[PDB]
Amino acid sequence: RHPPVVLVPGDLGNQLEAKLDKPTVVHYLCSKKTESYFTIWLNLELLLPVIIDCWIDNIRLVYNKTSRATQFPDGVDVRVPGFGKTFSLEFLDPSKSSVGSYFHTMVESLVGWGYTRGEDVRGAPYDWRRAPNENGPYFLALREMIEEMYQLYGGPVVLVAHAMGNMYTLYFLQRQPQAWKDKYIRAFVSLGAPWGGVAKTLRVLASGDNNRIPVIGPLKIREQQRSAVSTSWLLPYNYTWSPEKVFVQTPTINYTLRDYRKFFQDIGFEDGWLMRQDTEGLVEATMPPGVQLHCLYGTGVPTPDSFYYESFPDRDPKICFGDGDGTVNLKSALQCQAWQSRQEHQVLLQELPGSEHIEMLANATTLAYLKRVLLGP
Ligand SMILES: *[C@@H]1O[C@H](CO)[C@@H](O)[C@H](O)[C@H]1NC(C)=O
Ligand SMILES: *[C@@H]1O[C@H](CO)[C@@H](O)[C@H](O)[C@H]1NC(C)=O
Ligand SMILES: *[C@@H]1O[C@H](CO)[C@@H](O)[C@H](O)[C@H]1NC(C)=O
Ligand SMILES: *[C@@H]1O[C@H](CO)[C@@H](O)[C@H](O)[C@H]1NC(C)=O
Repeated sequence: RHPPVVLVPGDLGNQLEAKLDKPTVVHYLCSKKTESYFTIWLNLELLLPVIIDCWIDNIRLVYNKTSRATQFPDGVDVRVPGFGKTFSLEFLDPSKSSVGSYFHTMVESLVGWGYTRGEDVRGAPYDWRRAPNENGPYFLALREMIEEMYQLYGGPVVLVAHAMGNMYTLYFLQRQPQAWKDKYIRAFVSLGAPWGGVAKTLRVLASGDNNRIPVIGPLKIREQQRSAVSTSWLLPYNYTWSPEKVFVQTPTINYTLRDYRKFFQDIGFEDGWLMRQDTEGLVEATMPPGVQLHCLYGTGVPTPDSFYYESFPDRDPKICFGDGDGTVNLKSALQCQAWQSRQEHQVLLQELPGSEHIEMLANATTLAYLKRVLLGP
């Protein structure tokens, strides 16, 4: 009898749905109203050039300087479907196209080992545009789901998290009493955790990143990417990187992680600084989760490290690459080492050489490791 499993996805890592009754639109071809919720991520037909402005106008967040919190635009609601199920993390596109295949391979493996979707394997999707401080209801639901699974399946749960989901999970665990964790959590499997931030966030905020949707212009998509609090939350931290490391070079000025205030001024996005101040303290840099932890990190994949702009910030930069999994810098991934001596439960590090950030979820070596955690040797 295997332990129950909860899957926690990363940024862009689950479906999102929206419903509209807007006072105004950015152009005539945008819908003001929808009769039902529709899939806003991932739905390829919404990301065509004509209609991308409509999508941006609906999926952007509004930052309120007074409340220091985000809001949806007027007349837009966004929901997270499939909480407690797996469909919305298995496939990002409900057409089930391979372009959106995310947790599917892993869930198929779990089911082959005797798990049942929605029962002893459940997903914990969330609004990944936000940081954990504005996802309180999610954490309550997660705690309840874990307790339910413990009761139903007769033992403590294994959390398996990918990318930013790891930081969501750490935030959650840092806030639960040790006695609760000792009873209800069997282990935490961390895949590709950006503990110390990722360097590519600088380029995203400055000049946009359209690599996920290449037919769209980077300056257009930048509007949405800046609006997501999670982007500013994952700027490089000084517990991983040197305060003297230059992340952005231009012909006249450098930006290090001690220069974020100037950076946000200079790219014309002052709200980003406020978001960073709101979020930089959320995850305690050094406090370990207090559960058995398996830290899996990819290496040997060129990963954005720093950027040179000939023209700043409205032209794409030249990119300098360092080590990591293609998205998460190796330095960020390695914050676990420090936790080894700071908690009693074991912290196991596992290098995955040549394993790319998303591919690691469907990789046979990753799955073999998970099998050993769940089923024994
Ligand atoms: C910002 O929040 C304050 C207090 O909650 C509220 O008075 C105001 O309506 C908000 N501003 C916007 C533009 O929604
Ligand atoms: C590390 O980061 C924070 C600022 O957000 C601060 O508490 C601490 O003093 C910093 N240390 C530096 C810049 O050396
Ligand atoms: C910016 O970076 C370069 C090193 O790349 C350094 O010489 C220069 O002094 C830095 N800017 C400031 C204000 O120190
Ligand atoms: C899976 O990960 C291993 C290391 O863990 C890596 O060497 C291998 O190339 C990966 N598989 C694929 C298909 O890339």
